[PDB]
Amino acid sequence: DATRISRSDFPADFIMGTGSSAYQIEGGARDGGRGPSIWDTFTHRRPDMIRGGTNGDVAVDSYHLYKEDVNILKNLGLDAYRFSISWSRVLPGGRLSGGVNKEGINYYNNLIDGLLANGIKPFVTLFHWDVPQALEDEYGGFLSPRIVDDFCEYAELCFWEFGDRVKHWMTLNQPWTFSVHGYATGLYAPGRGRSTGNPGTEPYWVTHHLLLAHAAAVELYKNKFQRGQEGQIGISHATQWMEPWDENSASDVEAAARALDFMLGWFMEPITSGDYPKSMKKFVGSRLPKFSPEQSKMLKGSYDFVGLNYYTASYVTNASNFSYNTDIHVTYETDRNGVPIGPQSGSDWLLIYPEGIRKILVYTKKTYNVPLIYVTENGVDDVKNTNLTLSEARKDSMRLKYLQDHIFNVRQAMNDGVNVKGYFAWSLLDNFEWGEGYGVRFGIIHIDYNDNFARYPKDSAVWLMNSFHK
Amino acid sequence: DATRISRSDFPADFIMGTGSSAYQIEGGARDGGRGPSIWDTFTHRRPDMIRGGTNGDVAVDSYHLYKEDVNILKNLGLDAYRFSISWSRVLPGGRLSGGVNKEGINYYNNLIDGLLANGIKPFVTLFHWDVPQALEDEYGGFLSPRIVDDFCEYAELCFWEFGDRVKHWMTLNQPWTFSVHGYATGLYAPGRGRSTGNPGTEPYWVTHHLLLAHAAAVELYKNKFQRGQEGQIGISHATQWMEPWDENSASDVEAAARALDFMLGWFMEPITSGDYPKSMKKFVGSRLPKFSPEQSKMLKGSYDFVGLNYYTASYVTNASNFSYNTDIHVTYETDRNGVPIGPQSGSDWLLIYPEGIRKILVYTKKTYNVPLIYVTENGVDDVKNTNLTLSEARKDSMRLKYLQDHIFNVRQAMNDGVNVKGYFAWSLLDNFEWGEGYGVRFGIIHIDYNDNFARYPKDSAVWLMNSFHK
Amino acid sequence: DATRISRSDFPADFIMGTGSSAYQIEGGARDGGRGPSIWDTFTHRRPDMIRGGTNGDVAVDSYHLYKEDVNILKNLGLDAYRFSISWSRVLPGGRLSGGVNKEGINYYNNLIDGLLANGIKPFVTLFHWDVPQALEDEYGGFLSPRIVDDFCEYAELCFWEFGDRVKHWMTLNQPWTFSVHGYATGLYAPGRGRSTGNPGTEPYWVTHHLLLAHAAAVELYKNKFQRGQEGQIGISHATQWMEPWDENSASDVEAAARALDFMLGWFMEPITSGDYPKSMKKFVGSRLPKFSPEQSKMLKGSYDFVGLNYYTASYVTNASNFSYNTDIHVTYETDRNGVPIGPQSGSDWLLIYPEGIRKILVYTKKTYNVPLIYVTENGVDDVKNTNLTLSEARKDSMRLKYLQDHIFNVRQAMNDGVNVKGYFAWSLLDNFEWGEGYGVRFGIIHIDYNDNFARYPKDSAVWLMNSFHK
Ligand SMILES: C=C[C@H]1[C@H](O[C@@H]2O[C@H](CO)[C@@H](O)[C@H](O)[C@H]2O)OC=C(C(=O)OC)[C@H]1CC=O
Ligand SMILES: C=C[C@H]1[C@H](O[C@@H]2O[C@H](CO)[C@@H](O)[C@H](O)[C@H]2O)OC=C(C(=O)OC)[C@H]1CC=O
Ligand SMILES: C=C[C@H]1[C@H](O[C@@H]2O[C@H](CO)[C@@H](O)[C@H](O)[C@H]2O)OC=C(C(=O)OC)[C@H]1CC=O
Ligand SMILES: [Cl-]
Ligand SMILES: [Cl-]
Ligand SMILES: [Cl-]
Repeated sequence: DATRISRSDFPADFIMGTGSSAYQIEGGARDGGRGPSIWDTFTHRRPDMIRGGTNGDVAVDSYHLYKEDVNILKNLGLDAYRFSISWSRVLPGGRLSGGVNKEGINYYNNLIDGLLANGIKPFVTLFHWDVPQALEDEYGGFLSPRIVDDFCEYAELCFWEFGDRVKHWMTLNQPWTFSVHGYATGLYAPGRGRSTGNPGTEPYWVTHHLLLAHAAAVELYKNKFQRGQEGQIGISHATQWMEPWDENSASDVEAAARALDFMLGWFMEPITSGDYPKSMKKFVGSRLPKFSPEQSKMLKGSYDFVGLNYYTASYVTNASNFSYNTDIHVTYETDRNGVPIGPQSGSDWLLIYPEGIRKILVYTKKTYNVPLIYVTENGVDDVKNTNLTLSEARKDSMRLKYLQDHIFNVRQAMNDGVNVKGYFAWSLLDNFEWGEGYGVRFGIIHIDYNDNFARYPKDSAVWLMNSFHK
Repeated sequence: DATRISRSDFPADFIMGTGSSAYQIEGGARDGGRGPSIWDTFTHRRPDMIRGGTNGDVAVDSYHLYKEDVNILKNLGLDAYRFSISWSRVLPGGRLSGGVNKEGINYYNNLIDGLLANGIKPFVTLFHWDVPQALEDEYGGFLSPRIVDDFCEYAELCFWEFGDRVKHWMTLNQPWTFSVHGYATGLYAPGRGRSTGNPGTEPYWVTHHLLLAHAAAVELYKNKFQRGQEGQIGISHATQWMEPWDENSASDVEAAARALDFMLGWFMEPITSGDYPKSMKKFVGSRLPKFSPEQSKMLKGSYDFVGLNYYTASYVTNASNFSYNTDIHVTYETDRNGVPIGPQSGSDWLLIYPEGIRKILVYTKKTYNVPLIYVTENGVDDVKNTNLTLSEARKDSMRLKYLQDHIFNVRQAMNDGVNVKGYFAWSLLDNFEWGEGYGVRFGIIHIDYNDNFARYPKDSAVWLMNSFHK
Repeated sequence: DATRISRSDFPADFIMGTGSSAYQIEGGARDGGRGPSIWDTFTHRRPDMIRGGTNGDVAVDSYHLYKEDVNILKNLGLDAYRFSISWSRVLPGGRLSGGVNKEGINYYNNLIDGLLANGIKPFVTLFHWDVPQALEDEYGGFLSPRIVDDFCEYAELCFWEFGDRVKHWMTLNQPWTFSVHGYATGLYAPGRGRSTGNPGTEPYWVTHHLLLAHAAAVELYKNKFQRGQEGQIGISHATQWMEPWDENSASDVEAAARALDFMLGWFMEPITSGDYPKSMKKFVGSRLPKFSPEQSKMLKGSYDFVGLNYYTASYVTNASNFSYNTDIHVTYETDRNGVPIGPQSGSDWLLIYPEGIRKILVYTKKTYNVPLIYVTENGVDDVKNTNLTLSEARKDSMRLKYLQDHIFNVRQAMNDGVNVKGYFAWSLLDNFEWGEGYGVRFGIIHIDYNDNFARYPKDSAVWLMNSFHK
């Protein structure tokens, strides 16, 4: 049973942790010499696109309050903390000739030594959507294949400055979301595809360039750093469990496999076999870029581990100019007869379905044969409500149950044979939630926006410490 | 023509300034030894009563940023600035035995010296609704008449500490509003009037205690300080022009004059002749307290100048257990025959009626025969809109026009023989707006809540500087 | 005689001074939150275009050493100092929504109070080529007419922050050089015209937009600031004396008038009469933009004074796809029979011809009828020589004679009837000289690049103090 799950149900080397990303927590957007990212410009030029018209200029101020975040982490007692570096903080002009920012480097070094002083292992992500405005403006950012070399320079700086203490790297986090909402729906930065954007072509190019940036950085680590620093490198993917609306309709079963193909296979097959998935070549056809054979050779097996981010699940059925959305030829169902696949969380797109994580995990292992997996993101948001006082606000039973059920399911997946090495809840703190602004709370630590972002643990944090301390 | 109005249309001694109140701008609610006010407890225990569930903990942080505000005021170039002292900042327990807070005193001395170093005269208000919670919890704040002595100790403290530099004092600002929304409607702190409250009685006791508090303090200043410090003391009243729905119906001319009595007369009659107005005694009867004759003797003439606050206007006509609102026996109407008395501003209760200020001014001199008047508040809010970028947000055309029109009308009232010595715009900064939270913007200085409350002047400020500098 | 010229040869109100521009002296390119200008990017991306491949990242560090520069200015004893603000220092994203940089504002306030503490009048230039990279990248900077509104926002900030102490403003300095070398020759930033650039069209558009930016800012000052702040506003133009190769050839005489038309008339006629000069309409024809009539009304008489920058002179004769260079249809001669118009300075393009300044001054007064003139730039560079020790290096007799002869000629122009109100030597310090890097020294104060930019006065500085002190 789930409510009894605890650290002793897992192997000794298993790792528990929490996470954040730079733009959602740091603030200090124009402090310590940081240059602007595309999220800075998007939130400031297109405030109508953000709930409340807000931005992450200050966010929850971890730039200044990191000593406090570290204390929280020490009190929480878990093994590891996942965070990302802001590219334009260390390189404000995105490329080397734009200047190297010592002060931004000093910030991450302080954060990292702080965590190590306290027995907390840092897991570091190079990239979480925050493309330096300078590169976006000079050559369209990830639209251009120039992005691959600049990203490499960026990565080499990080390995050089931090790699003596950081032993666990990830190139990208959730590239799917960046591609799709950046270039297909236009809801996220840079906000294209609603020249001006083409949901039919751009997403495929962006993704193509993401994968090459990732493979080049991995080759760079492996050939120039791994032997001296002895770390490991990988990548983190968005996933959603895709379930056949009708378990009988072989048509529905294939729609579900195709949906997986277009979300996770899009990224996973290239680093497994060096190529896009069959179904995408078929349905996308000539709008889908091709890898030179030496590229395929670089991509193939370009990782030491893979992380999966899981939130929700869905029923899939077949569908009946172009765009990524329509190329998939599926339709999404939440109800199987006015019977929802699971209950709503605070967000109407997030339906709670614990077994989804067990299935995605088993599927990933079987389909792609990954030797080593971490769950790098998993969590839920509180029902919105500005009426509660802190004693009420902090009682987050839904999240508490959500975490138990999902962690229990991760344990199942390991019995099923999947080599899962760790699990990170998302997120540490309530923070900036992109298009949703500050209205949506994902943190195990509450934040009081009315009082300098005072931090206070929620019952889930207390529970994680008690059940998983070490 | 209003758009041409400028300093040279006024006598040389005429004073121009802006204003704030402590709880709306300061923040530092628990910093530097401040104790809690009733507004602190209200917003924190009843967040459902505030748009957004927000409070004044940080507000716009003038507590830490007061140097910038002073620099803004120097650039603005007007003669004077009107602010209030937070009672529970200088005396955290409200009464002397609660402790005298040196840091609180030091803050105001720093503020006052900065203003004077820059040639800006301070006009200081002892009280603006922020009753120390300790006095509220010990004896019901302004319900009890103990409040009069405590208020007196508070006042003496301020005169002794600051009276060498501050030469213009006001005991209270907007007491009407405190009484009515505090104890009749129960929308503002302490939030009483559905013991749990009683809109039939408490409002009248509260007003009774407010006036005795004001009179005690004026006797104190006048007997013990005035000769040595040579300052002046006064008080500041809420006003709203009241127009007879039908200029003819001599019964409407009556509903109007009765609406005046119940708003402005309720406070001005006592300091004029020592008693409440007839209309009020008749309709309220025995629920309305009496003044001992020594009290009447103390109240009568208790001021060196009066300040009027004016925002809007209304049509009044006659009406059809007990409650202040029903005791008035009037109904308010916004239009004659589908025509609004004036256009809306960002706020639906605020209709723009420049002529009301001329009228209110003339009425006041005529009915109560005040020899010296200041307009202590007058301003309007922006239309809410989180979609605008700063260069759009700062074009505050409506405010600019509103200021010009009201200032023009004040100038007319002077031609009519009313002796006005100055006018203060409300308010200097966008800030906390009580039940409205941060959603409503009254500042001539824009405030960016996403980025540490960055301040930036609106066109109204630039126009004030250019048209009234000296 | 020239060598005897001194302050007593001039009227009492006459003003003497020195000058610099932001990018040439400040450094601190990425300090205190400054954003990049087009000169940052040009020098860093195209180092081959700068002698030595250097840039102004540190320059002569006046950002950090300004207290020392102020001491020098105090020792030098002249009335005034001319400097420019770095647009992207106060607005790092060029437009308001890119963030207002308090720290950059604080720097100029410190500089300005420093100068005022010492009896030195500040003359301030809004713009000296340093276009914020953000605006160049978003919409092509001065190619787009969007530049006019952003430039206005920028100007309003400056007037608001500094206008209480700065009483003498200039919108642009040397716009000619910016247009021509930015867009016709491509030698300076942004380096176009060698899409990709069109020397035939772009220079004319850039210039057109410069003039509108200037006229809008002047309208802004005059309508919204001048009455409260009581300052004055103007602009500074490049000039070169143009002399008929053959004093007889009426053909040569017209070539000279046409050359003046294309250098100085290009800017001067629009603010005099509201239109470009006749000769340019003729030779440029339909490639020359046109002013709407309300634009002409804005431009006409848009200045309180004009400053002229004079360095050298030339002989002009007639010439025999498109480009600004060829549109002029003149040829430049330095020799009148192997007899050079004047001797070389350290730069082969700079030929010393003192009477040139007297003629340009008289010509400007007669042709355009300007009531009030300042010479805002005038000076010469030392022969390059890295072999001299400081005692030798500082003996700058050529500059000393250059200054005497030119100042003498300014005095002549005033006898000739021109109302000249002041004269500023260029420059205060040796500094970054654009395409020439650090190899070229224009300062009256020597700089030691080998030793933290130690400052040391040259004989010319000593002479100016002695002869013009006050
Ligand atoms: C909405 C954003 C992403 C989400 O991106 C994550 O959202 C979190 C909450 O806003 C963020 O805190 C986090 O940065 C991001 O990984 O990742 C998962 C999604 C999903 O549908 O499940 C598969 C997407 C939501 C779908 O509409
Ligand atoms: C709503 C608050 C007060 C208002 O009180 C002022 O409100 C400002 C805006 O919220 C405040 O910033 C300020 O503290 C206060 O003086 O003063 C005038 C009112 C009126 O009806 O016209 C006479 C009241 C509004 C009536 O419903
Ligand atoms: C070379 C740059 C400009 C020069 O620009 C000035 O050059 C100085 C020396 O490099 C600079 O310090 C200064 O910024 C600038 O005003 O202004 C005058 C020129 C001229 O030919 O005389 C009319 C130009 C030189 C001609 O080739
Ligand atoms: Cl580079
Ligand atoms: Cl006491
Ligand atoms: Cl803007």
